[PDB]
Amino acid sequence: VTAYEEIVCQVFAAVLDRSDVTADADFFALGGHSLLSLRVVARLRALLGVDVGVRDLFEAPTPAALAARLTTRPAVTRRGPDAPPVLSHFQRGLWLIEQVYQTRGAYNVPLAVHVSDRLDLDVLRAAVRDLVARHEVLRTLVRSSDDGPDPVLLAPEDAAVDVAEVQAAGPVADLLAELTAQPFDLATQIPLRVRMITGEQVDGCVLLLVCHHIAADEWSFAPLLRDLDTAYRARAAGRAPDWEPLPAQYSDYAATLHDWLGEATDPASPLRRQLDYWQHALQDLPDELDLPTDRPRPATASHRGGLARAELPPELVEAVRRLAAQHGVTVFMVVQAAVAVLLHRLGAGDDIPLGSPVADRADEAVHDTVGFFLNTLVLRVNLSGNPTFADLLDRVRAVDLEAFARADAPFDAVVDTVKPPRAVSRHPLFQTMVSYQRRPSDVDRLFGAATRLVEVPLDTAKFDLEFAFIEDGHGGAHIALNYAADLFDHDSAEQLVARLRTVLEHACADPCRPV
Ligand SMILES: *P(=O)(O)OCC(C)(C)[C@@H](O)C(=O)NCCC(=O)NCCS
Repeated sequence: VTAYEEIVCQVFAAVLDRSDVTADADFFALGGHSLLSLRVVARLRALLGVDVGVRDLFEAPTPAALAARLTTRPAVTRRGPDAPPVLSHFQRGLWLIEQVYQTRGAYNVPLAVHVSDRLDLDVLRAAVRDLVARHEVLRTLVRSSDDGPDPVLLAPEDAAVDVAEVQAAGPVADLLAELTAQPFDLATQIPLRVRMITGEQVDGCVLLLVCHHIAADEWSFAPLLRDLDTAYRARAAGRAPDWEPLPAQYSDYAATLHDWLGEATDPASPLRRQLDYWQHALQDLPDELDLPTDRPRPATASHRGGLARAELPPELVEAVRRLAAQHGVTVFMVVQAAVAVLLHRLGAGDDIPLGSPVADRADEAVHDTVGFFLNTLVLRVNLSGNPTFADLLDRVRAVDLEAFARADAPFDAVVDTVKPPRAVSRHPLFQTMVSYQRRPSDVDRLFGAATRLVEVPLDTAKFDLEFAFIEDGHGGAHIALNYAADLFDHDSAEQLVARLRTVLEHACADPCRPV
């Protein structure tokens, strides 16, 4: 759970009166001392509701280390040569949504970088090979058996990488979306595909990485670009990249997680314990919410979608951060509360279940590596009683901290335990997702050129609605709404995401007004 790390950063920043607090900055090196350590502990106890002590801060003086400590489950260890691949339960759920609900390429994740230079295709191909050699998860196939899916780790010399140039014919943003949507056959193809887009209207090139989600979450963007940059620069100079072996492969992480999780039939295992919480917490859940769609739910889901964006003025982004600090919540919690208000005002009622991904990256061996570490949680917020926005923030905090203490039970096991009525055109337990994302910083000079990330207007959709508050890595932010085209017209989606901005604006202006 990254939320613990954000709060520790937030408390460090307020106590130290510093705005340059990063997850690996040492409290005392930043100007902390015993007197201020009392304030850090008191604030953390007040915001997290757990027993925090000076001993924790002394022994774990960085936000990443302290967040891992307050949570902690065994550390991830390398299993060594010829340890067999292990498919994680999170990977299992992704393979399974796609097999069962036939999501086409909706779970492909794009990473697009405009480059001022056209890159060398043969050098790029060599660098992708190095990248795949480094990260086993990028060359692990998934094959169907009659027990479930089996991983198949390809040796680096047997991994056939797919790197190609594509001439742009029309608007590049549409082409990026179409390339992103092409489905993978994970039984025969590695889950990474690379395209360099060139054309008359393109100055330089657009480098597009398409991963299947089974191999990467959005926190993988930073190591992916970092390692690809290193391999490209080395191969352009005629040599193999000079890197240090990974502290762990994804299979090392998966093996540790599964051994800690235990079995569902063991009443003392963390899995059964967290499953029992979720069975209680999701009792009498709505099958779906009463959303203002342009069309009723079809019998068959097409997974077509669009993407509507709402730009946020810098002033509003700071007001949202200020509101979060002032009420002792994360930016995600504010956005979550705002989405709940929006849906509530549109007639969805007082019981609002919102899905949200949660990253399992606290362990230092995987904190900054490539892979899919997201579990999905149902955050059930209640809006009965005419609460103010400040009231709702307290409610959302409590709901989220309870859920975060129980974030290892795989979502597919939660759905199985809760046993909702199933329908191929409705995602179970929730149909609106909310997340916070933050794009990599210092990715403006990759490959020896001038570079910048470009967002991709997805042609697909996973749910009815997916809201994302996305920070761009250099101060800016926008809200992205990935909506199901079966339910919403694009102009309705533009209105919805503008309304979410209005809720946020009203909330910062006066949090004491009633929802
Ligand atoms: P933190 O580790 O920054 O704490 C500093 C301290 C309070 C431990 C230290 O500055 C301090 O005052 N230690 C006590 C010194 C002492 O007991 N001498 C008194 C002679 S009776």
